[PDB]
Amino acid sequence: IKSSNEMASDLIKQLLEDSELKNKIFNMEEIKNKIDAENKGPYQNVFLQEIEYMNALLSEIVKDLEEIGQGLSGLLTVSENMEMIIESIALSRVPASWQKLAYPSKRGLQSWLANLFQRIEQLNIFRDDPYSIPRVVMISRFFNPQSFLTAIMQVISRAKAYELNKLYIQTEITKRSIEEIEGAAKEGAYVYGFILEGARWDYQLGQLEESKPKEMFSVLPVTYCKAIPLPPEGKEDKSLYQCPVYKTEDRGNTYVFTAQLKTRFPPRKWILAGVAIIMDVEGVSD
Amino acid sequence: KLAFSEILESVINEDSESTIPIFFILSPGSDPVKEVEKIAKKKRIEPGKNFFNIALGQGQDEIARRRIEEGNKEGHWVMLQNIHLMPTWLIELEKILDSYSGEAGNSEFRLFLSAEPSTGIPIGILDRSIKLTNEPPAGLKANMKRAWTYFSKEEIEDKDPKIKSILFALCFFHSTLIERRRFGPKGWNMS
Repeated sequence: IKSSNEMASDLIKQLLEDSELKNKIFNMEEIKNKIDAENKGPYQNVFLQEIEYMNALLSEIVKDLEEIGQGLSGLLTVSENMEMIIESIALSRVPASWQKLAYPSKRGLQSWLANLFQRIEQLNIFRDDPYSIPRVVMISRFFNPQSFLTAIMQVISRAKAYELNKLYIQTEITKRSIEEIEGAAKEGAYVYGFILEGARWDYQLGQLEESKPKEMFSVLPVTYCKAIPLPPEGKEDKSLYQCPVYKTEDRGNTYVFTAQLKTRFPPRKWILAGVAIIMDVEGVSD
Repeated sequence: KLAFSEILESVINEDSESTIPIFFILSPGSDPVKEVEKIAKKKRIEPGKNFFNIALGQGQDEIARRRIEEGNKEGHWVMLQNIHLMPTWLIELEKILDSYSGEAGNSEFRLFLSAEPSTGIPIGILDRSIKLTNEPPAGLKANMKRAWTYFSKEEIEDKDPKIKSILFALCFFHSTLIERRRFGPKGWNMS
């Protein structure tokens, strides 16, 4: 006597209506009015774009959930795409309609929802005091993390009188945890949520090293993503290895940007070992 | 323990009498025609005149139609290959085999047919048939061994010690690309 597909949805419906989703929906006008629009920096614009994408996702899941919840209990014509959402919810796959909105990350439905609330909770600490940016940003939990990396270069193009184009993003990996308080020191935004697969970052040495036999993913500590001008000529550095970051474990056309991290070994070693950073692994604490 | 030649020998002999055509689903780097010709020669004395290893190409579809028609009433088996190449003629072939199931028409006739695994093969032909995959052994060694085997002994022996050394390294390079595929993201990133 195992719970039917249409019961398994009603349960997830109740968990998502016991959680204040319709409240979690952002109100664009209220947040825009809190911003003066004279002192509005680049960061502010990127978040406002993120909460719009989120508010467009969060509306879509609440609508498709209250529509199937209405269609389950109450008398209503059962749409073809609604049965497809019920079926997918029984399997514990994320639905196709929901997946198309927001981030491309591959998680189980209960993990997806738990991650979605950490996305919301990164924006619920923006809403309160927008002008004051969080000291350590969580690049893991954006929609376009790429759009946030343009933003950090924008802030340095105001401070220093040279072209935004000529800046590339440099990634210094820090020995400090999220304990540290010195918030957004000149030239960079501190960052967390980078997860290195294929190798192991040593903390004490501060260098890329060989992966521990059983431990598959070594989570990187806080990353002081600097902006700095490009080199004059095409130069190759042995010390640094140019590891690409990807939004998901899949690593297929989810390339955000190339990072640079210290290696005593030859770089050729690491490109062959398939070394890359990743945002979402399902090895993210709490 | 049965390798492949002994499997095909067993499944041709024990079953596949007639009306049940013997299907060969093949992967790149596989030849069904050599194995069937060997097994064909042990059971019956075949000079490749009694039985025909007809290759399906545009225009030769009408010759295959005459060969399969001649085969039934005579009692000699017709090997077709690269079946997938004509999707139109397979809907025509299905209609011929349906006619010969009720007719039933010399015994000790067979239809060996070999296709590449593709969509747009008719259901009716695949259903009735005895299907048999001969997949080549996967592995760095088995894939490096196949890389040499490919190059004609006579060509490489003649070539000087320098060039055959750099060919050996290139065979391994070609092998280690195919063997990387196996690991999903951490491997290639693209098929």
